[PDB]
Amino acid sequence: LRADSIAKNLEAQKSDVLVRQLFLERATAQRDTLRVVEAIFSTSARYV
Amino acid sequence: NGTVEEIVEAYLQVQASADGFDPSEQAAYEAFEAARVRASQELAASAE
Repeated sequence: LRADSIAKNLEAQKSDVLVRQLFLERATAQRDTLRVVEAIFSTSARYV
Repeated sequence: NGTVEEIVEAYLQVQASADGFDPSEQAAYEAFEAARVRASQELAASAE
C-alpha cells in the first residue's frame, strides 16, 4: 500500500490540471476568433 | 428555487461528461437531447 501510494502520489505531482484547463479555454477562444476571421475573409472574397 | 449554475448542473450532466469539456456543438446537442428525453418521461409520470 505504501509503495503504490508513493508511486502514484509522485506521478500526480508532475501534472497540474488547472494549467491544462486554461490552455483548453485559450484554444477554444482561438477557434471561435478563427472562424470569425475566416468568415470575414470569405465574405470579402465573394463581395469582390 | 435554484440558480443558473444549479440548473445547468442538474439537467445537463456537466460532471458526468467526458473529462475535459467538449466545446463542440454536437456535445451540446446530445446534452440537450438527453435533457429532453428525461423531461419527456417525467411528463408521462405526472400525467399518470
